[PDB]
Amino acid sequence: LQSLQTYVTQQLIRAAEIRASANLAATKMSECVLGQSKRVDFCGKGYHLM
Amino acid sequence: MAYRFNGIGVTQNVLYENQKLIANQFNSAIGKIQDSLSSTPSALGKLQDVVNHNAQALNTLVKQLSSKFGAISSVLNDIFSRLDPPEAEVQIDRLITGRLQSLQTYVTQQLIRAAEIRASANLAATKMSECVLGQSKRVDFCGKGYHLMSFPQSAPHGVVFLHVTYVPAQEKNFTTAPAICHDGKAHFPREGVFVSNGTHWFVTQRNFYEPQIITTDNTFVSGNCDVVIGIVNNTVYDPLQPELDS
Amino acid sequence: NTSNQVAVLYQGVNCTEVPVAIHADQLTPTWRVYSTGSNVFQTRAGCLIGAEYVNNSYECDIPIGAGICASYQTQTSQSIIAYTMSLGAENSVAYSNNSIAIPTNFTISVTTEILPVSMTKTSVDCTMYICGDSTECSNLLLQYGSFCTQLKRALTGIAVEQDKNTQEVFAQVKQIYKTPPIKYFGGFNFSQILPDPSKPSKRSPIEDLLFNKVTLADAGFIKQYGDCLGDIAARDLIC
Amino acid sequence: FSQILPDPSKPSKRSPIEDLLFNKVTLADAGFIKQYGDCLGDIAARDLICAQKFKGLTVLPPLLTDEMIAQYTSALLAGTITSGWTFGAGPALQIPFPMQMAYRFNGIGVTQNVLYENQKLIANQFNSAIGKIQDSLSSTPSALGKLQD
Amino acid sequence: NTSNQVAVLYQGVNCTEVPVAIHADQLTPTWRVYSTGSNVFQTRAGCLIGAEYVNNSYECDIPIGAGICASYQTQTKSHSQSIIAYTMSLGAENSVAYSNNSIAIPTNFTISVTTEILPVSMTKTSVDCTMYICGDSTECSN
Amino acid sequence: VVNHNAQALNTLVKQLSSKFGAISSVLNDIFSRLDPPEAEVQIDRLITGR
Ligand SMILES: *[C@@H]1O[C@H](CO)[C@@H](O[C@@H]2O[C@H](CO)[C@@H](O)[C@H](O)[C@H]2NC(C)=O)[C@H](O)[C@H]1NC(C)=O
Ligand SMILES: *[C@@H]1O[C@H](CO)[C@@H](O[C@@H]2O[C@H](CO)[C@@H](O)[C@H](O)[C@H]2NC(C)=O)[C@H](O)[C@H]1NC(C)=O
Ligand SMILES: *[C@@H]1O[C@H](CO)[C@@H](O[C@@H]2O[C@H](CO)[C@@H](O)[C@H](O)[C@H]2NC(C)=O)[C@H](O)[C@H]1NC(C)=O
Ligand SMILES: *[C@@H]1O[C@H](CO)[C@@H](O[C@@H]2O[C@H](CO)[C@@H](O)[C@H](O)[C@H]2NC(C)=O)[C@H](O)[C@H]1NC(C)=O
Ligand SMILES: *[C@@H]1O[C@H](CO)[C@@H](O)[C@H](O)[C@H]1NC(C)=O
Ligand SMILES: *[C@@H]1O[C@H](CO)[C@@H](O)[C@H](O)[C@H]1NC(C)=O
Ligand SMILES: *[C@@H]1O[C@H](CO)[C@@H](O)[C@H](O)[C@H]1NC(C)=O
Ligand SMILES: *[C@@H]1O[C@H](CO)[C@@H](O)[C@H](O)[C@H]1NC(C)=O
Ligand SMILES: *[C@@H]1O[C@H](CO)[C@@H](O)[C@H](O)[C@H]1NC(C)=O
Ligand SMILES: *[C@@H]1O[C@H](CO)[C@@H](O)[C@H](O)[C@H]1NC(C)=O
Ligand SMILES: *[C@@H]1O[C@H](CO)[C@@H](O)[C@H](O)[C@H]1NC(C)=O
Ligand SMILES: *[C@@H]1O[C@H](CO)[C@@H](O)[C@H](O)[C@H]1NC(C)=O
Ligand SMILES: *[C@@H]1O[C@H](CO)[C@@H](O)[C@H](O)[C@H]1NC(C)=O
Ligand SMILES: *[C@@H]1O[C@H](CO)[C@@H](O)[C@H](O)[C@H]1NC(C)=O
Repeated sequence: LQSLQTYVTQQLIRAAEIRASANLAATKMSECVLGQSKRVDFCGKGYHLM
Repeated sequence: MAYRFNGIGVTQNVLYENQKLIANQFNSAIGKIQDSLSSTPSALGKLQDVVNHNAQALNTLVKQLSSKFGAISSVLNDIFSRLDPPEAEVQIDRLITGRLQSLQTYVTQQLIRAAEIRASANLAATKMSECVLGQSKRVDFCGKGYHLMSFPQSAPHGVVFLHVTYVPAQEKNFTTAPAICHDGKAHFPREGVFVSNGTHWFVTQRNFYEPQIITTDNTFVSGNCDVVIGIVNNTVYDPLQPELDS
Repeated sequence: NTSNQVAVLYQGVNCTEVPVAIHADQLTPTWRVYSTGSNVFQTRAGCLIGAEYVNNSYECDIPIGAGICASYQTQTSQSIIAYTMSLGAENSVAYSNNSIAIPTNFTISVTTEILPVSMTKTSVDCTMYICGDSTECSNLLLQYGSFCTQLKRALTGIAVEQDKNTQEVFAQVKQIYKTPPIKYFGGFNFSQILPDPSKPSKRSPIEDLLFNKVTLADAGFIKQYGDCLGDIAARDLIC
Repeated sequence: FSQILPDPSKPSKRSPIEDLLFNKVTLADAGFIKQYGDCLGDIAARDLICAQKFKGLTVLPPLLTDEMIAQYTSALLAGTITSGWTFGAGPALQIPFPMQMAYRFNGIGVTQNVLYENQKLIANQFNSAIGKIQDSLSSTPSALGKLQD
Repeated sequence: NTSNQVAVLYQGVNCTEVPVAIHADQLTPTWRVYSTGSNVFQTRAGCLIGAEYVNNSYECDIPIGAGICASYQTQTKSHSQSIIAYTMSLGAENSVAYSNNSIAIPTNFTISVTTEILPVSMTKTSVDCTMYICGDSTECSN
Repeated sequence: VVNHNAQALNTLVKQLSSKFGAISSVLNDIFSRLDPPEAEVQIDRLITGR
């Protein structure tokens, strides 16, 4: 029983991190595509075109 | 309202000529929110679950109390009254270890859930600070389409935002050219693009049809009529000519 | 609450093997009709029994796997249906060398978004939950160390952060303003969001409609001792 | 733009760069699932993918298959190349490419008269960059470390 | 570092049974006389003993629940500094006279500087299992 | 950040003093007093507790 529970706990933590990345990617889909962005070096290096 | 429009490309003169047709549309749009909220039973689901979890796990913990954990009985008084010390400690240790281990699971799950809610609240704080106390050009960050204004409202353990947005509706075809040619020189438009209905040529804004007559007061000069591709010859008007003929 | 039909999915098995299960055979699940097949389907996730396949595509409601969804609609007087997902409506764009398109008239819309901001606070008592007013249980418990010393801190962390969240979200302005006594604004109409003086409480119609659409848990704590002794002898979960 | 648009000749409508991206990354096994009758015979290629299925640990296929992912992601490239950014708000509006690029330069404080004066110079540069990127994804496999972990 | 007086809070009680809320009639006389309720106050979160209720308003220091707070003051009496509890106040009440044909414009400006602080990393640590679990006993090693 | 962790490192030392219901906290006394056949009934509690 113990050797099961520990495993589950680890999974939960990892889940959070992955979401913390995916929720970032969505924003980069809707601010550096579908439009131009003036935030400095948010996408690429130097000024941004496409 | 005019200054709000000015930030997304629409010229200041549009609003002052269409005031009533905007006021009525805004009132009609506000009038639908009650029905929109009342239509779907899952309008507030994102809040409801937040309660249910914390109103459920606790219950399970109480139901946890019935396990005997490999002892001979569940209630604690029976072990004390029915048996003798030299092994009663051996009997008790199982129950104490089981319950002390059970409580930690609840503690850890509460930590993780609070850790998630902290991030959600931080995102809500950014939305409140950026999209009701100014204006944002980040596309799709606040609402769908372009952004004008927002209004907040409170609710049990949460907030609801109302966003106001501006959307073009009806569109028309046109034939265009990149630059214009005259007397060996080439003219470019300061803002907007050249639009021709098949008979003449005009300039216009990028988001609302409003023709004007081409002059030297809204274009400028660069290069020469040789390099650009697709250029078309035409005429150019000068405002000082009909005034200097006197 | 609506119907009584069911469908079964066997996970990741070639359901030619499924007929092995037999009602009279030594086995706990021994259902008859779903073991055999009158209309069966095969998916990369397993085998589906009880469903009827249809080629017409709809925006699907409940998921199964491998891009297959099930739904309940009046086909022919009605039975459950499974189908492949529909990506969405399609269009086309008339690209050209020297053609443009521009708008001529505008419309205004309003949209709604919802966000949670905090969670309910809680507290536990270490000794009562583990001994239940036993006498020497406390003596036997005092030896094991300091779990009861640190659980309280672990919970107090959340109990103190849950108020910092709300204090930070709603306090971006210091002063307190108020609307002018006259509600004229050149044509618009804000009577649905401003607070209503006639209500005995300082609230607004949208907030009032919101408050009654969520079932908050029991609370009030005005008086608690001896409540479940009298007319609440039918014990409620809270006490 | 022939190096990032789908090729109808390919069996499953995958862009050439996507083939290199899939083949560089290695999965746990050639197939996502090992069905009940697949592992009856102890072929040497049978790894831990199905040996642990006897202990109640299972994996499940995801909801959206890769083909639907490709169909979604081709739509964005189709939209951006032919309509600019305006299709992220309402009805789509067509507009020729060069004026879109002119708008892009005007966005960052360079008067558009530059673009129309050097158009043929820009293309010969741009096409050189894309053709390089493939080599940059074949020199070393250290670029895609994260997707392995 | 300042004084010695304290205040006691009982949670979720009609403390009209304060001798019964805690069976102090079997405890020390000091808690017995602190249970007499010299001057009690009632809040939605319970009741408070050892402080006086005031009709003023201030921003508060020590949170207590249900929008009440408590602090330590000296100006209430002639000198005899004591603990008080009061309802928290949000801030100054101000209004702007709206009018449909008049605006305001600034004439003079100023420059300010402000500070922000952020943690970037925590310290690094490591633990050994075998040495800590028993500490040099071969029987544990087995 | 400097404070909390330090405290979280001190308490782990103090838990080394609790007896966990065994005969004695010191690990050498059990092997210097009891016999090999029966010390295993006691060592298990300490091992699990730590
Ligand atoms: C844009 O189109 C709208 C239609 O959405 C038109 O609004 C008309 O407004 C008048 C006065 O309120 C109504 O009597 C008409 O019935 C509306 N038209 C329709 C089709 O219902 C109008 O052509 C344009 N309005 C603006 C503000 O640009
Ligand atoms: C104006 O342009 C639009 C968009 O380019 C045209 O809309 C479609 O154009 C395609 C061209 O292949 C036709 O097949 C469709 O029938 C058109 N309509 C729709 C609803 O898709 C439009 O035809 C052009 N002209 C007008 C008067 O709108
Ligand atoms: C502002 O709008 C609200 C709602 O659209 C108006 O209030 C409604 O007025 C109608 C009369 O036409 C009544 O039948 C409803 O019962 C009212 N509802 C509510 C919630 O008040 C209000 O009259 C409008 N204000 C102005 C100045 O026109
Ligand atoms: C704007 O306000 C500043 C205050 O910081 C004024 O600056 C002071 O002006 C007085 C009046 O001559 C001087 O004696 C001070 O030395 C100035 N500096 C400071 C730091 O006080 C400034 O004059 C104001 N603007 C105008 C146009 O008068
Ligand atoms: C183009 O607009 C001019 C404006 O005066 C008008 O005279 C002409 O008839 C229009 N031609 C077409 C084809 O719309
Ligand atoms: C446009 O007019 C100019 C006269 O300045 C002429 O040189 C040029 O060839 C003309 N172009 C076309 C396409 O007729
Ligand atoms: C259950 O179904 C009946 C009729 O089909 C309906 O009136 C009722 O509202 C349904 N239950 C709920 C909770 O909606
Ligand atoms: C499943 O069984 C059918 C026969 O019923 C057979 O034709 C097919 O190849 C089998 N597939 C797998 C993956 O076992
Ligand atoms: C659905 O399409 C398949 C493939 O064309 C066909 O065999 C089947 O008969 C269709 N379903 C119906 C109900 O016609
Ligand atoms: C667009 O112009 C190019 C050359 O500039 C030509 O090859 C192509 O056929 C033209 N297409 C249309 C639709 O005019
Ligand atoms: C307990 O306090 C509440 C506070 O409002 C009061 O209404 C109630 O009457 C009190 N109970 C008793 C038994 O006095
Ligand atoms: C304090 O306020 C309460 C509530 O209005 C009032 O009953 C009481 O008389 C006030 N005390 C003084 C000294 O004014
Ligand atoms: C300017 O007008 C506001 C009302 O709009 C008023 O409160 C203020 O006192 C006026 N300024 C001065 C210097 O009186
Ligand atoms: C400004 O408000 C006054 C007060 O109601 C009103 O009489 C006047 O008509 C308003 N101005 C305009 C332009 O409507």
